[PDB]
Amino acid sequence: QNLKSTDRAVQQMLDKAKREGIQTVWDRYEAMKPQCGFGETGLCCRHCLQGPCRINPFGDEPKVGICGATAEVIVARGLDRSIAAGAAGHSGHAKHLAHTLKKAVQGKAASYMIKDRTKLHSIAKRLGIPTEGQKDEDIALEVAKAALADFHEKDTPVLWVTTVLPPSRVKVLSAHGLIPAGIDHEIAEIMHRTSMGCDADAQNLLLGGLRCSLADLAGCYMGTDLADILFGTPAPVVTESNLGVLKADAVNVAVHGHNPVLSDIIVSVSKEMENEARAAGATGINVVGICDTGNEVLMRHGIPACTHSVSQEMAMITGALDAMILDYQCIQPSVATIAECTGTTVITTMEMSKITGATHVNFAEEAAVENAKQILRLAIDTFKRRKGKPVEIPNIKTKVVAGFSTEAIINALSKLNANDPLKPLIDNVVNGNIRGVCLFAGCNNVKVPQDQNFTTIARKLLKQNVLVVATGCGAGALMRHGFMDPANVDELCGDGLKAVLTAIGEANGLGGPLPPVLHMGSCVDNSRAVALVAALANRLGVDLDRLPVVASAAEAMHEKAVAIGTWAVTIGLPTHIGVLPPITGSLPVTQILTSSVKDITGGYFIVELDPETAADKLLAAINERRAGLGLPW
Amino acid sequence: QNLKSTDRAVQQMLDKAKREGIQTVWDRYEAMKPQCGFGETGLCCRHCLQGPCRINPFGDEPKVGICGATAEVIVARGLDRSIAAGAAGHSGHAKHLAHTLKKAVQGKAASYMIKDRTKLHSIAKRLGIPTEGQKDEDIALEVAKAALADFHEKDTPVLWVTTVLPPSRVKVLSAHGLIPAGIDHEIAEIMHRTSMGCDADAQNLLLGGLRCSLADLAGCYMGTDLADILFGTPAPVVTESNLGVLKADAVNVAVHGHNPVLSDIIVSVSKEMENEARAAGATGINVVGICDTGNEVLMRHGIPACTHSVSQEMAMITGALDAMILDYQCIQPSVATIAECTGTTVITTMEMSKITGATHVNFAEEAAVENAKQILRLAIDTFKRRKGKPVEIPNIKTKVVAGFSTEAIINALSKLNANDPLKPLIDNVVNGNIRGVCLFAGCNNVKVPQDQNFTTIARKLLKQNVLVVATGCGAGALMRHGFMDPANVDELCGDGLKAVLTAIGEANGLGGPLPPVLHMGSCVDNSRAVALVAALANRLGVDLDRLPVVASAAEAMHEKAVAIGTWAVTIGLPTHIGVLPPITGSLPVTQILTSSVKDITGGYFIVELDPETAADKLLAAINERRAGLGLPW
Ligand code: SF4
Ligand code: SF4
Ligand code: SF4
Ligand code: SF4
Ligand code: FES
Ligand code: FES
Repeated sequence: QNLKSTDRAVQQMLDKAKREGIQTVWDRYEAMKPQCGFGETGLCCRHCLQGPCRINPFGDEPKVGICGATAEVIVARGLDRSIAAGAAGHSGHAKHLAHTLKKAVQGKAASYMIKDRTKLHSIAKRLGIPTEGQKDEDIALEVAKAALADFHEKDTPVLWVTTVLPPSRVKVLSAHGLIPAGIDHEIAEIMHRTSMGCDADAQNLLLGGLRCSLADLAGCYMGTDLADILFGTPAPVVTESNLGVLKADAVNVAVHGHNPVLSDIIVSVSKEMENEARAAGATGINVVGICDTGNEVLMRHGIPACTHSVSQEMAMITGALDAMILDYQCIQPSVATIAECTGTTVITTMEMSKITGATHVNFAEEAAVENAKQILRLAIDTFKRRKGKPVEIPNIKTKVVAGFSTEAIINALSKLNANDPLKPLIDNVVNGNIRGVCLFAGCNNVKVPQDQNFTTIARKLLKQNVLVVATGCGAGALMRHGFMDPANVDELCGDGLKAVLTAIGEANGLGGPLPPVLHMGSCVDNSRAVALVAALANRLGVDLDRLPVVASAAEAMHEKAVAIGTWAVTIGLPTHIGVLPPITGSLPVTQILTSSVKDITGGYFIVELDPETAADKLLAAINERRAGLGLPW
Repeated sequence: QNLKSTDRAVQQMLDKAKREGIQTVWDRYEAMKPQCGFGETGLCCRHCLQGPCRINPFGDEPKVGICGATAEVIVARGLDRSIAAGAAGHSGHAKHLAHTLKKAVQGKAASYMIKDRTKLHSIAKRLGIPTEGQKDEDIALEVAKAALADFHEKDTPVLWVTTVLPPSRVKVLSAHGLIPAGIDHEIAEIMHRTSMGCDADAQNLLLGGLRCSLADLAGCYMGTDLADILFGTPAPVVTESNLGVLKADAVNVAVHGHNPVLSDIIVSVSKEMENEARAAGATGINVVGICDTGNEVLMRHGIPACTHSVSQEMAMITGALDAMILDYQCIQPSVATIAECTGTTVITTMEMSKITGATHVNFAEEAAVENAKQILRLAIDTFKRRKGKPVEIPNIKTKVVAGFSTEAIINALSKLNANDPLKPLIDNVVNGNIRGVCLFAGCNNVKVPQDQNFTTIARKLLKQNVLVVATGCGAGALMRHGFMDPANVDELCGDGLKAVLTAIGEANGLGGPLPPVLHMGSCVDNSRAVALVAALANRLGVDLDRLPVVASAAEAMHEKAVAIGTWAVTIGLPTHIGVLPPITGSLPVTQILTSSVKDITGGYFIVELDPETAADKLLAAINERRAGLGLPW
């Protein structure tokens, strides 16, 4: 089982699933091997009904698509569509929060409100919305309207790109025609240009892809901004992770998916219904997180994280998961089938994200609290049905310190320098105590033993004094293996990094260091890392492609992860991906994405499936940036 | 060669290509066989990097996607993305015309103007834009702004859906949640809901697809509306089609793609540069059409149609094609390679549609006439380079009567009844002289001997007194085989249909009948057929699903054709498709699309690859509608 997952709680549940004859994601993977090499290399096209077309990576015919589409066109078009689909997911998330804020401040959804006025005003100021002498609800209405306006063409470009990056970077991107005109506009234009008989030049196609990836960045940043207004900007928090946070005697309710509009209300209402759960025989309601909705409520409320990503079915296999409340994205639809075996009540809530065999509850912002109670009562009913059923919850959990929004990091740093809080970080980059910064992002992937790349790479970087930040299931992987427990600083961190984490931690009244890895939140909260990196660039007077900052999507899976990787490259970062994207069938496209794009944006992809090799390559990328600044390394 | 194309001019050029060693679309098809059956059935998914996933149509594992996606989810998600891509192509076309009109009336593009004020005012009235006492340029500005507004969410739904269908049909669609909220909004929501871990219920997925297909309908109707304002509403016209319209002694310039913003200016400017072409040794400039841009200038200017779709390379093989001026969509990228062999100058003009090895000319509305001259001079230069080269132009062409916009058809009918012009058509439906109406639409497809399904099906329907209208490459197929020549009415038409075409033709001062098939224009001009059918419904007091009207995408290829077929079903029409769409891997999805959707929208797909069988099925569908109205059949 350790070839499937390095998580020991997951290994225990894989044995239980095998005993009980419950098919898992890993079983369905094994049943799929060997996978189609045309698809794995990207040399397959189904963009019209003359297909499917494929191209042999090597050898004889077929060499070209039926319409004349070359390998480099086919690969570029497929990649572009994956970027657009990722952008659409982050677009939809942000759009649904923008409508939630608009409803809140127009008096249409009283369960929602402006919880962070400070953030609201700073966003309004960044966008040029006047605040002085205005009511909050009117400022927020203007912010929500500006968010919705970024989805379409208007007299300005996408402001959640142009107002969040340094002017020098916007200038570079503008010179190459890469600034998005509208978020959904770019998604549609990708789908158009990649349809049959349209764009057929790899470089032109890929520039469109870079531009659409910035539409994805805008959706991420908009999503974080609006979620923080509505639900609070995260601050440091301490909780736990892994399956051991389930409690046999409680109603265990997992929030799963991505959008907190739903999950954040569940958290509040669950506290109300504690007595009603005790009436049913439970100790209370135990809300736990799966995937990124779980990260959202972990970051804001300290809700413990149950599991992530590839191992999500394992929470159910314990027998103790009474409900799984879903919104959208990264939900294995197998959960609806597995629930028949495990007793779990799987509940969908979004009109455009239903699963055959799952109970659907039509959530509406206008009735959020009512819907939450309907949902939690189904969960209580399910708990009662397992009175006296044995469960097997692995007694495995880790301590997780998290909540490191960029505002939190700046505040923590300000304890070392009150009016120049970035300077202490830059000082230690310059003197070598911090070699650089690495953002771990993205998913787990059944092709990679779960968490293996994240932890292998992270260990090597931390020993080399790299400051490591993480989001999404990269944060999930690191938290479930102790990387967010400050007790592990001595073991994991080089001396210089330990010194820095210790100084900051002690200066914030903690008696101990910051954790080895800083949890910056969900996948949309990769935007928080952008905010931090752009602020560092501005403080140093350079563009992002001169900073010793890298990213690693070490076990990427979702189209969203491809979009995030592509905009990391586009804003100037060396960007590792630890799974093969479907590009290796075209050497010209691979060359553009791993080399020549350097001369456009300064970033570049690092495709490397061996994690020890990937870490050496990330260190070389960091150290090249150090040398470019004239620093020792 | 007659197994590849039933067009004798195409057969002649296939022999020339074979002699000269020039690879064609049919050669690349043969090199691709046998094609992947997982893709052909729709049982392949590449929506995340855990894939590719495939499902055996029958037999043993794999039975399910790695994430748990069933066959019916995989098939529905792939179909939805094809609909969204089609919508994006028609979206982009309409959007680029909306920007062209806005620029024209804001004084920014003087080569463009309001050519049809009548149409402008009728559109403004349909949309509720006030006209009385307003300047045309201000009315048009409001129309252009309303067009752009339909791409995003606002306080109204998509008006180019809700104002173009009868209220009863809008009510049916609204009750099922199928009215689009915004064109690019729906495209993005499709890409979101079909991404990994989101929508996983076939019925829910397919309802999203129906809704996105209405976004496509809106793009089509908007495109026709704006093109008519800018370039004139078509009226009856007589010209010719097939390769014989090329002239060895002229500068032969093909306009190819879809958007007339470009091609319509080429047509005007080409007339200016006649003397400049004679200076170079030519008789003049001979503009000819390929694909739908060719239909646009055929319908409005009588520009002869050279070829269509699958056979586009053959125009080049003659050796006489001096230039091919491209915008976007349905352009085989092979043309850029073939030009090295044939001497043709292939010119791209749109930023998002480039082809490696083709000359790019950055067309801008603001400089349209300048760009046109730059482009036509490259063509003249190319003509000079083939002084004394032998060419082989097949001496094959047909006479084409076309220009049957819905306004034209109504006007023609008004010669038989001035204040009730639809009544004479309905009278002859009722008395049986017209059995019903069939719209042929869509592409050719290399899998089907070119034109074979269109002509086989059309012959059977015409003998059964069906009124046949056609658009796109369905019109192209029928025109190249004589179906738009009134000389062929006696041979092709049943007695009742002949009587009706003759009465209308003679009453319009023609001495002869209308042609056997009425050419209603380009693929976006399928919207014209909707206008006609909706007017018939309104005049009869019934919804479209009670009318004896059917559609046939008899040789479908492009994602746009899938979108058109799906919205034909959604507005209530029995809709034949003569190529296999990638649905047969899921019986539940096939059952929904060919049967149970009847109970939602009243329309349904008819999947039938045998054209004689398809014609019998279309006749049965028509006759069922007749019986439902209590008519004999
Ligand atoms: S777009 Fe070209 S390569 Fe793709 S399926 Fe169609 S013919 Fe084949
Ligand atoms: S990291 Fe990937 S699997 Fe995890 S929640 Fe984000 S997109 Fe989904
Ligand atoms: S979305 Fe599911 S079925 Fe599709 S490639 Fe990913 S794991 Fe396979
Ligand atoms: S009918 Fe098809 S091939 Fe022809 S121009 Fe329209 S979408 Fe293209
Ligand atoms: S041939 Fe396998 S992914 Fe298309
Ligand atoms: S396995 Fe051939 S289309 Fe994917």
